[PDB]
This record gives sequence, structure tokens and C-alpha cells, in this order.
Amino acid sequence: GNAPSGYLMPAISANNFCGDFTTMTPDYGYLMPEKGLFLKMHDIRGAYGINIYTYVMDGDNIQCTPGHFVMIVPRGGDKLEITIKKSSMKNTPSFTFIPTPDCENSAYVATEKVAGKYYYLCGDAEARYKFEDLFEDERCAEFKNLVDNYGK
Ligand SMILES: [Ca+2]
Ligand SMILES: [Ca+2]
Repeated sequence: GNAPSGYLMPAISANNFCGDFTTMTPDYGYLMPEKGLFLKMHDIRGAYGINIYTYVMDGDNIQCTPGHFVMIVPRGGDKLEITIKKSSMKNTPSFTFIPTPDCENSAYVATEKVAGKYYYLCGDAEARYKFEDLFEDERCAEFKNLVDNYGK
């Protein structure tokens, strides 16, 4: 009913690509219908930057509005630094994700470019596993609690 879903998020210059999406370096997405949140994660040398968007549906389209940004930075001795910032509406992109009816290898594509490219949402189990492992990591309570308590 409200099970969350994970996505790989390659960025491609064309908005109508259908082929092998794994030739591109992906970000990761996580849709949480139980909370009305969409998370987008970017990896920089093992540190994670996660945007928490709020979303609503517009028919089949997922409309995503910036919320907060969580940074998770590994440090010596298996420590993590977790920090949270409010995202700016002016400086963090919004997304509208629309279906890809003609491509079975993607679930959605963005309506607008970011840095010249379209992000796709490609359904993916491993992306889901990555988020769910991070939520439940004993060191990540600050992140889990932000998400669990969000808007509430
Ligand atoms: Ca599709
Ligand atoms: Ca097939």
C-alpha cells in the first residue's frame, strides 16, 4: 500500500533515452508514500548528501519541493558526522517526475534539466537496500529521527 521504493538516478542529456541506464553514474532516490517524502542521495568519496523533499502527486506526476539537506561524513574510527541544513527554494532544484510509458527500463524522468541533464528514476532494489541500511545503522539516529519526525 505505502511501501517505499528505491531508484537509481542517472542523469542524461536526452529526456527520451531507453537503453542501458548503468553506463552513467547514479544518484539514489527513495520514495516514501507513508510520509510524503522523496529523498535524493549523492555520494562524494563515501560521504553522503541527502536532500529530503516533500512530494505530492499531480495525477501520475511526482512533484517534489525542497525541504532539508543532510550531510553524512565518515571520520576516523568508524565515526559519522551528521549535519542538517534547511534547503533554499531558490538554490535547490525542484523536480517534477513524469512517467516513461515507452521505456520499461525507467519509471520516471524529470521535466527540467539540472546542470544540463535530465535525472531519471529507475526502479532498483539495491538503491532501496542502501537507504534502508543507512536508516537503521546505529550511528545514524540523527538522520533516522529527522526523517521519522519530519513535518510532524
Ligand atoms: Ca517506464
Ligand atoms: Ca522485458
